[PDB]
Amino acid sequence: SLTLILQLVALFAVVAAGPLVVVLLSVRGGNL
Amino acid sequence: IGTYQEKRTWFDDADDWLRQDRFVFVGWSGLLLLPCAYFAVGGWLTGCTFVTSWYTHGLASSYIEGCNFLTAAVSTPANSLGHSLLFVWGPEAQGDLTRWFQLGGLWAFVALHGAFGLIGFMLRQFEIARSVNLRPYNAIAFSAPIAVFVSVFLIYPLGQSGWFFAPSFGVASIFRFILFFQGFHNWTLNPFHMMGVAGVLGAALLCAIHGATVENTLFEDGDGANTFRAFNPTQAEETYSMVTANRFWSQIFGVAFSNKRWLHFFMLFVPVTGLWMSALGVVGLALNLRAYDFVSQEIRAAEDPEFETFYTKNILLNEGIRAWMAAQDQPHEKLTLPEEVLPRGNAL
Amino acid sequence: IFTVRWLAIHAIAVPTIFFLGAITAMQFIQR
Amino acid sequence: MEALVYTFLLIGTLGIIFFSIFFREPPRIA
Amino acid sequence: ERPFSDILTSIRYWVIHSITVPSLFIAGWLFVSTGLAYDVFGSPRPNEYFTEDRQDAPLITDRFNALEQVKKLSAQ
Amino acid sequence: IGRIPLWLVGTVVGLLAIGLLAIFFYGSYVGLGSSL
Amino acid sequence: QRVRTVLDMDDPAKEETVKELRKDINN
Amino acid sequence: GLPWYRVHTVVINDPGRLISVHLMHTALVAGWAGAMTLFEIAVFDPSDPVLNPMWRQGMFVLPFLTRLGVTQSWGGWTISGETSSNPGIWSYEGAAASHIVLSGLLFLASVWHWVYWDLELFRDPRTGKTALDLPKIFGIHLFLAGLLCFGFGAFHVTGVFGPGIWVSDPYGLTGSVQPVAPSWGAEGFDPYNPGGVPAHHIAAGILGVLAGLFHLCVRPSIRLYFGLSMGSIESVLSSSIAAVFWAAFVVAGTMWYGSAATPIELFGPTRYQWDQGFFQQEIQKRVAQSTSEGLSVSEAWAKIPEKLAFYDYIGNNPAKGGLFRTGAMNSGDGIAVGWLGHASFKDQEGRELFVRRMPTFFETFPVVLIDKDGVVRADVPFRKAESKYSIEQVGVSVTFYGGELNGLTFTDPSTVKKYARKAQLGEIFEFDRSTLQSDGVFRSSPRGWFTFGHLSFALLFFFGHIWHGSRTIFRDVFAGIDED
Amino acid sequence: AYGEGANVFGRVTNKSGFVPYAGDSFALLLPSKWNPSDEKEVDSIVLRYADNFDAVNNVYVIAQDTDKSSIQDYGSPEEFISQFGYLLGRQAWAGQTVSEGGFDANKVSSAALLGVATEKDKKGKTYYKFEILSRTADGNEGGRHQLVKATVSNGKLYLLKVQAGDKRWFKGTDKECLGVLDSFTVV
Amino acid sequence: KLPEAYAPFSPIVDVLPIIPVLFILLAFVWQASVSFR
Amino acid sequence: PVDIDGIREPVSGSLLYGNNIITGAVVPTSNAIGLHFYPIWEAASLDEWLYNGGPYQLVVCHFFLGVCCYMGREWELSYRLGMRPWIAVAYSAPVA
Ligand code: CLA
Ligand code: CLA
Ligand code: CLA
Ligand code: CLA
Ligand code: CLA
Ligand code: CLA
Ligand SMILES: C=Cc1c(C)c2cc3nc(c4c5[nH]c(cc6nc(cc1[nH]2)C(C)=C6CC)c(C)c5C(=O)[C@@H]4C(=O)OC)[C@@H](CCC(=O)OC/C=C(\C)CCC[C@H](C)CCC[C@H](C)CCCC(C)C)[C@@H]3C
Ligand SMILES: CC1=C(/C=C/C(C)=C/C=C/C(C)=C/C=C/C=C(C)/C=C/C=C(C)/C=C/C2=C(C)CCCC2(C)C)C(C)(C)CCC1
Ligand SMILES: CC1=C(/C=C/C(C)=C/C=CC(/C)=C/C=C/C=C(C)/C=C/C=C(C)/C=C/C2=C(C)CCCC2(C)C)C(C)(C)CCC1
Ligand SMILES: [Fe+2]
Repeated sequence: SLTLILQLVALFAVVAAGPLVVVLLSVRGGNL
Repeated sequence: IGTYQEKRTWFDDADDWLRQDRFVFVGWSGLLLLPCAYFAVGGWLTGCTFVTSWYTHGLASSYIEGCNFLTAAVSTPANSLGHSLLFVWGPEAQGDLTRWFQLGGLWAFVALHGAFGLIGFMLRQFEIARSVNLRPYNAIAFSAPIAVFVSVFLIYPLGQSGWFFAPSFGVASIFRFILFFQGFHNWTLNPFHMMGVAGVLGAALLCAIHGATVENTLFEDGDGANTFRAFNPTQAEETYSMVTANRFWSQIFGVAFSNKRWLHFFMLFVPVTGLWMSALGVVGLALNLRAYDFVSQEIRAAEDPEFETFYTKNILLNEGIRAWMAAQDQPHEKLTLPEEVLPRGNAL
Repeated sequence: IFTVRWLAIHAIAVPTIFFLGAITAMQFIQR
Repeated sequence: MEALVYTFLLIGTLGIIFFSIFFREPPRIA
Repeated sequence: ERPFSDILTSIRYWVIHSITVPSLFIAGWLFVSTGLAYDVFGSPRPNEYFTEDRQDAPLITDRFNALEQVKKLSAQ
Repeated sequence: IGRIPLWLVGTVVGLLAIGLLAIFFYGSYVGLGSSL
Repeated sequence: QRVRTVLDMDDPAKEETVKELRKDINN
Repeated sequence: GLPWYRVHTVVINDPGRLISVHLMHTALVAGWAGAMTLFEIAVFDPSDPVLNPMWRQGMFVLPFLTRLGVTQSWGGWTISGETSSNPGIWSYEGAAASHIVLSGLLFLASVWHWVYWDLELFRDPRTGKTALDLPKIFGIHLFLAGLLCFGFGAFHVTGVFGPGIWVSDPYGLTGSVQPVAPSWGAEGFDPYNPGGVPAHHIAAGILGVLAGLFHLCVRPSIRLYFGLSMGSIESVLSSSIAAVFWAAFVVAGTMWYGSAATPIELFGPTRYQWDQGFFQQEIQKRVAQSTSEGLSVSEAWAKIPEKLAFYDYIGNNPAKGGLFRTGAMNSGDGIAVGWLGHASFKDQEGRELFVRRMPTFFETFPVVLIDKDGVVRADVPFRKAESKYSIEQVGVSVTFYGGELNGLTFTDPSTVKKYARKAQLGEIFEFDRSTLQSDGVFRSSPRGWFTFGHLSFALLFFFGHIWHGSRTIFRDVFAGIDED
Repeated sequence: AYGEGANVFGRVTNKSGFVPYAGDSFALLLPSKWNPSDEKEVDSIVLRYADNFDAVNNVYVIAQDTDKSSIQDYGSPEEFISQFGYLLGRQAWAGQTVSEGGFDANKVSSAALLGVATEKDKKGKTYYKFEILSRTADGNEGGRHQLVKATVSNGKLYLLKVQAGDKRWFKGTDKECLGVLDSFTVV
Repeated sequence: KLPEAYAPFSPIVDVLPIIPVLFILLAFVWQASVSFR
Repeated sequence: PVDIDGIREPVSGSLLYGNNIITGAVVPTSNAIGLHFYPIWEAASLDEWLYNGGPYQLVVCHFFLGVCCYMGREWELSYRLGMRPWIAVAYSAPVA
């Protein structure tokens, strides 16, 4: 369903956000 | 083998390979432990995932039937099978693996392989202790869970009418087993069970109190607020003040240990003694030799309607447990008791 | 490979992943 | 009669507790 | 040998296991979804717990003919 | 050899474990054994 | 002599007799 | 010094005082056997072998005397109910006295071996250090055990020279000490076949003699010697403890499940004869026969043996007692006086109803009257406000066949209820309870008490075997590990 | 072991809440979760079911032979009830009690007729429907609701009785009990 | 229900309350990335 | 005996009233009292206080205060001896 698909998209986005920030700070310089 | 030329054999080669220091120690005991323990654990997981209890107990007890982790169980065979070993080649299964699963033979598989896995693990404790030249007090302590397993999963069903009254391997099935003992045996009133409960609770107390005492009587032994880095395993001094611990507990509790060796032997001694006492009590229950009643109190209650104790209340509760549990819990009894004969209270 | 560590790890893990796939499949069973 | 036995056993246990607390072997720093 | 963190951080390990692990997961999924789990382990499907003959739970009452008793009380 | 970070590996593994556990808890309310 | 009626005699008093837990596949 | 739990270690390296403490232990055990026999003779009542047999009176060693052929007493009675005019030396009291005399003689021998511990026999000829040749000692002992086992099986239990053993019918009605022919086929491994005992003892005695000769001849290998520590008596102790708890498990299982060596006339019925309808099926078969032969129901129930009816009572179940319900079953429910007769229940229209018998698990069981087809027709309600199966409304009467109540019909409520509650327990008996002041709760039988004691001893001896095997293997680190 | 796959993404056959059953010339909707019972409290019971949780919540039909032309000639609904009071269960208490409040002389059990209606068949034959609240001195489950639906078809009186607990009745058994009662089709 | 103009954002509304649970796990991720320094 | 359920149906509890060590108990307070804090001076007589379960509330309140102050005393002695203070934290679990 469209509701379940949008919920899954939002869930994947929020779950991947923080790890992406950490990965980007690891590969882009540091200070983490 | 002494100061004598014995010459090497295939036994010596096999011993050299088995006692080799590797990621998992096999040893001679591994040949018994690893397959038996592997098969017991895998059989229990297989039974909880796929194998039903529909033909043995009339129950759903598998994930594939919709049960969760707390509800799925490898259930005991039907009581009409008695104490049959239920080999897959046995007279019941006769080689058919699917019907062997349906008949409850997986319970016997798991129980027997678990018993031999316990034997193999104890032998592994002995073998590793002998290789490292340590005293075998770990195996001596592990004798008590083996005693519990033997008395509960073998001796009790062997004393009853069959494996059906053994515990089924699973969370809610163990809870069934526990409530069954309460209702049918008054197992709380049993002094051997009381000694077992005292041993288990005192051992938990000892573990907590000794860990706290060591962690709070530590020496400084290094700058830094993380004390866990102030210990080096290759050191020849105590890391906590036994004198200070003894002073603290003498002035708090009245008594305190002054002997570290005696303290650690006491930590060994309490749970092992408790589990052995509980095992003896379960052996008593295998023959229905229960501490069910106090006959003087029953006489006093029979000749005096105003005499009530919590013991009499518990007897009433046990009667309720048995009456409301039996029809669904023992299908082989074929008990269809009408509601009017069920013991109940007022408006509940 | 085929050392004792490899054998123990894979005897633990291969049926574990198989059973995990099995249980995940049976989460989506409608009677 | 039985109440006598129960009370005697309880007070004997408490007496053993009292003696084990206040007349224990003192731990020696040596 | 190798200290298992070197194993867990190696592209050779991950290119083997990105094939092996999902294949096993899909194998388990197919095992349940194709009914082979029911066929192998004898667990009844949700529609075949009861037959037209018996509308209650089965009861194995014979021991030395338990094989044919469970064959005739099972889902055919 | 260390080409992939161990923390990244552990984070992905934990994400898959949490997802599988969430699937298991979701399956408690749907399908078989959901009181429905 | 009438084995079925003695089996039915044992049935209600007791539901675990060998007379009824043996050869109960034809029933 | 020694901890209190290590005192007996002082005779580990003293063979003479090990012999002395063994002799003292044997004296104590023989004296217990004699004193227990004397106690059981003093308290035993042989008046009614049918309704007051020994297993109803708490007799524990009296069945073991009766099993091997001692059936008469110096009091003029026989255990089977006849009169003993020539009981001979080997009566119950004779065996008791012989055990007391044996205990005294073993006490004197123990004293002598304690004093004269320092015998040349205990010194080895070469090094002059105290040593026991444990392989050859085991060979001698195994040879003697084989001789004794073969003699017991070939002369005592065959009856060619000894008296035989107790043999009974499957339903424990007649019962007698008889000679037994050995069964050398597969039937010899039938555990309820009495012929298996002589065959086992003959074959195992021959094998024990041959194996003892082997151990007398052939010395152990060095590898097995070091791997089993055959130079240490504690290894022998661990293996012996292993053997004795194996045997304790075997005898406990044999006593609990029943066999040819645990007759019901000596030890009581088993729980499985109640749980499988053994005596109930036999009684119903004996009533069904001679009913097809035209006799009425008042007859063929008066032909039922009262002993057989007593075997069908759950109070004789060994699994209805308690851990602290102590003593004889007579002190529990009374001494049985007579069989009241079979109780047959019928409703107002005419169908026969049967009381659902109490299963072994249930301390209390609801009273239920079920018809021929398995439908519950009557009950004693817990809720008598809107009940619909009460005996009062169903109109249930009870008729008795073959006892002191015979042909007497009761249609009155609460007497139908009392006899239904008594029919819950099996056959109905009257019980004298003022003689021993019976409390009304069921006791266990000697079968159950034996099983309990020996299963508990078996687990404790499993722990002892673990402890001593560990002590033998880990002797060099018993006082601690090296500093290394 | 016939090979058939698991139903994945294939909807549910049930979730209608009821299972039909056609018996000896009658058809009715049983609750989907109820188990058949072999107990025969009346000696003319053709079908009996009971709830898997509570044995108080049961349902049963009786096909009792009748000599009358039809139920409307049997009397009024009150006259129908007065001659069928044995279904309630006889009071097996015979002691004088004035000490049970909400009750009367030497009585521990009472019944109240909550209502009555007359549902007709497709052409002319009515169904005597009933609704009784039975109460006891111990007040088991706050009383029991008995729903009775009866009629005569071909010289046989078919009577359905559904028994439910009152706490069951206000936790939700009322809807399924009324669904059972309003579907007793005997023709 | 949400207001009608905000109704299509109900799927992203239904995910938001778990983000505070995600923050402590993110702290553990960061600590693992600095190798629990 | 104490009317625990508040239904005028007392429960004996004590050795002199026919209990052994296993069955003997200090019976909880009457249900008619509920949570209403029944001390001796709130009773018309000691007999009424005993009938209604007053000893139970007395013992429970004093025991709660005593075990909380036992935990505090454990902290206090650890402080006076120069020890680390978390044995009281460990003892908080049986107190809870
Ligand atoms: C550590 C090894 C080990 C141990 C101790 C056990 C123990 C047991 N398993 Mg087994 N099991 C194992 C590994 C083991 N298993 C393996 C690796 C498999 C997987 C392939 C199985 C699969 C399995 C199944 C499927 C079953 C068992 C069962 C059993 C039980 C009875 C076994 C039996 O009766 O055979 C005893 C056999 C022997 C002692 C072998 C002795 C043979 C001698 C040495 C040679 C004589 C043979 C000779 C050729 C005959 C002709 C003689 C002629 C030449 C003169 C027992 C608890 C059953 C069970 O659990 O019941 C519920 C059961 O159904 N197991
Ligand atoms: C002509 C041949 C002949 C004959 C006819 C017999 C006949 C008999 N033998 Mg045998 N036997 C013979 C020669 C013969 N034997 C020879 C030559 C030997 C070698 C010396 C033996 C050695 C021997 C042994 C060692 C045993 C017998 C037993 C028996 C009986 C078997 C039936 C029975 O009651 O078993 C019932 C007994 C068992 C089934 C025991 C099986 C072993 C179990 C599994 C061990 C249980 C304990 C163990 C620690 C497991 C733990 C359980 C857990 C819950 C803790 C019967 C009297 C048995 C006996 O005396 O039983 C009363 C017995 O144990 N015999
Ligand atoms: C001349 C000596 C002698 C004789 C013939 C008797 C005779 C009797 N004694 Mg015994 N007794 C003796 C000396 C003797 N005793 C001594 C020395 C002691 C002290 C240890 C006792 C202690 C004693 C007790 C405690 C009891 C008796 C009892 C009995 C009676 C029944 C025996 C019975 O059931 O045993 C049955 C014996 C066994 C089943 C043991 C079998 C042997 C096992 C299986 C050996 C296993 C290990 C073996 C080495 C394996 C061999 C391997 C093989 C290949 C060869 C009987 C009147 C009983 C009774 O009722 O009297 C009160 C009883 O309770 N006796
Ligand atoms: C294998 C051992 C054993 C077996 C199975 C039997 C079995 C039998 N004996 Mg016997 N007897 C034995 C050895 C044995 N006895 C010995 C060694 C002696 C000498 C002391 C006696 C002396 C004896 C007498 C004098 C009598 C019996 C009687 C009985 C019967 C009743 C048993 C009973 O009430 O149990 C009671 C069992 C228990 C209460 C369970 C005990 C569990 C533990 C040990 C409790 C203690 C532990 C605890 C920490 C201690 C604190 C207790 C303290 C507060 C008091 C039964 C047939 C009676 C009978 O009917 O004779 C005709 C009887 O009067 N026997
Ligand atoms: C027949 C077998 C047997 C024999 C010959 C031995 C012999 C030995 N044991 Mg023992 N042991 C066995 C069985 C056996 N044990 C069993 C069954 C257990 C488990 C319960 C153990 C567990 C065990 C431990 C844990 C220890 C030994 C140790 C010892 C040594 C000194 C014991 C001592 O001085 O006790 C002195 C005992 C007392 C002063 C009083 C004991 C009183 C008991 C608790 C109750 C009374 C017993 C009763 C009267 C006898 C009737 C019961 C009977 C039927 C068994 C000695 C070599 C010790 C050792 O290795 O020393 C280095 C040691 O620490 N034993
Ligand atoms: C938890 C159980 C266990 C443990 C770990 C110990 C530990 C010990 N035993 Mg052993 N033992 C046990 C139970 C146990 N035993 C039992 C039940 C028996 C039978 C009475 C014995 C008999 C025995 C003797 C006679 C001796 C010891 C000795 C020893 C020591 C050396 C190790 C050894 O030989 O292992 C023993 C090996 C095993 C326990 C492994 C058994 C594995 C079997 C063969 C698998 C068979 C499976 C097969 C399919 C049957 C299943 C059929 C099914 C239907 C039931 C050590 C302290 C020896 C020693 O050196 O003492 C100083 C010694 O002489 N043991
Ligand atoms: C429920 C309680 C309980 C569990 C689960 C448990 C578990 C364990 N204890 C061990 C050890 C010990 N336990 C000890 C004392 C105690 N253990 C106790 C209570 C427990 N101990 C108690 C109370 C004591 C005090 C006396 C000691 C002294 C040791 C050890 O030395 C040892 C260790 O190293 O621990 C760190 C471990 C090694 C066992 C092994 O590999 O066997 C090998 C055999 C196997 C795996 C096969 C057994 C299969 C079983 C018997 C039957 C099948 C059961 C299913 C697989 C699961 C069913 C689950 C449902 C019932 C819910 C294992 C994790
Ligand atoms: C000198 C002499 C003589 C005399 C002798 C005699 C007289 C002997 C005896 C003896 C005896 C008379 C003995 C007896 C004994 C006993 C015993 C030895 C016992 C016991 C006990 C026990 C061990 C127990 C325990 C227990 C209890 C307590 C309870 C329960 C539990 C139990 C079981 C644990 C003569 C002249 C002949 C000769 C010369 C010399
Ligand atoms: C039966 C049998 C057998 C055996 C088998 C085996 C031995 C195998 C296996 C197997 C196995 C071995 C399986 C498995 C499974 C597993 C599983 C199923 C798992 C799990 C887990 C989970 C599901 C969870 C996780 C988690 C998460 C998610 C996160 C948090 C934490 C936790 C942990 C909770 C044979 C064939 C021989 C034959 C006979 C019988
Ligand atoms: Fe420590």
